[PDB]
Amino acid sequence: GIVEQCCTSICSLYQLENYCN
Amino acid sequence: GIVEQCCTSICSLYQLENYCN
Amino acid sequence: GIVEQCCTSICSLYQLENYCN
Amino acid sequence: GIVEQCCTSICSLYQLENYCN
Amino acid sequence: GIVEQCCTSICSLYQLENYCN
Amino acid sequence: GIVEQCCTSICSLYQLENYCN
Amino acid sequence: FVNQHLCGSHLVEALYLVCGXRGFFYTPKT
Amino acid sequence: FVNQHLCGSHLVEALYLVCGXRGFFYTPKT
Amino acid sequence: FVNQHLCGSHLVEALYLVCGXRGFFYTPKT
Amino acid sequence: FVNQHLCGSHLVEALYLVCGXRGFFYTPKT
Amino acid sequence: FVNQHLCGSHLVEALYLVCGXRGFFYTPKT
Amino acid sequence: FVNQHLCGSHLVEALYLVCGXRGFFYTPKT
Ligand SMILES: [Cl-]
Ligand SMILES: [Zn+2]
Ligand SMILES: [Zn+2]
Repeated sequence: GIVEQCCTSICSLYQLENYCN
Repeated sequence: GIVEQCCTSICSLYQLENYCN
Repeated sequence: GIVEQCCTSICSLYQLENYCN
Repeated sequence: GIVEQCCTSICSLYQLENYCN
Repeated sequence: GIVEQCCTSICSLYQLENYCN
Repeated sequence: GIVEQCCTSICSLYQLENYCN
Repeated sequence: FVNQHLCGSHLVEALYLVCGXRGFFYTPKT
Repeated sequence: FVNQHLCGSHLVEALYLVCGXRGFFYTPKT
Repeated sequence: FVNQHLCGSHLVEALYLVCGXRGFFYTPKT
Repeated sequence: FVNQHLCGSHLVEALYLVCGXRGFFYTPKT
Repeated sequence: FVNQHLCGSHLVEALYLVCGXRGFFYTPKT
Repeated sequence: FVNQHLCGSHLVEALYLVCGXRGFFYTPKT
C-alpha cells in the first residue's frame, strides 16, 4: 500500500506517482 | 464537483463525508 | 487535557467536540 | 474580529499575540 | 517573482523546481 | 544547521530568526 | 476571481481527516 | 473521521474542521 | 469576494505557533 | 523532490502537488 | 482582490517538498 | 512563540510566519 511504501519507507517521486489517477 | 460545491462556499464535515471512499 | 486525550491517545470525533465552543 | 482584522489584511506575529490566551 | 508567477496562476512541480537552491 | 538547532533541539524565536533574510 | 488550487489543498487535507481509514479519491478535471 | 493520534498543528486544524462556526479552544494544559 | 474559511485555517495554525503553551480561543461568529 | 518519510496529511498534500490536474487516490489499505 | 499572504504559505510548503535536501530561499519584497 | 521541536514543513511555515516580509532561507545542511 501507499502508507508502507512512502510513509513506512521512503519512496521516490516516480513511486509517489503510482498513486495519481 | 467537490471543487465546485466546496470552494464556491463552505462545506461542513458532513457534506465532505459524501466524497469519501 | 486535550493533548493527553487526543494526541497521546486516540480520541473519537465526539471527544474532539468536547473542545468546541 | 480576528477574521475581520487579519483576513482583510496581513497580521504580523505581533498583532497575532493579541489573540492569545 | 514566484509570488507573481505562481499566485496569479497555478505553477506545476516542474515550474517550482526553478526556485530551488 | 537549522534542522539540528530547531528540529533536533528546541530553539527560541530569536534563534529561528537567525534564518530570516 | 477566487483560487481553486489553494482551495483544493485545503479540501484534500480535510478529506484525509474526514474519511479516515476509508480513504478517498480526489478528482478535479480530466 | 480519522482514528489516530492528532498532535500539534494537526490537532488544531482538526478542531477547526470539526467545530465549524462555533469555534473552539486549544489549551494544552494551561 | 475573498474567502474567510480558508483564511481561518491559516489563522488557527498561526495562533498555534504564536501562542505556544499559552493556548488560545478561536471564535468566528456565534 | 524530497527523499523522506511522507506520512498522514503530509503524504496527501504531496500527492496533491505531484499528481496535479489528474487527481489521485489515497487508500491506506482499504 | 486575491490574497498573496495565504498563497505564500502554500508556496513555501511546496518548495519544501520539491526542493528536498537542496533547500531554497523565499523572497517576497525587500 | 512555541517552544518545541519544529520539523519538516512545520519548520518552514514557522519561518514563513516569523520572518515575514524579509523572507528566509531553508537549507537543512546544503
Ligand atoms: Cl488559502
Ligand atoms: Zn490556504
Ligand atoms: Zn505534521
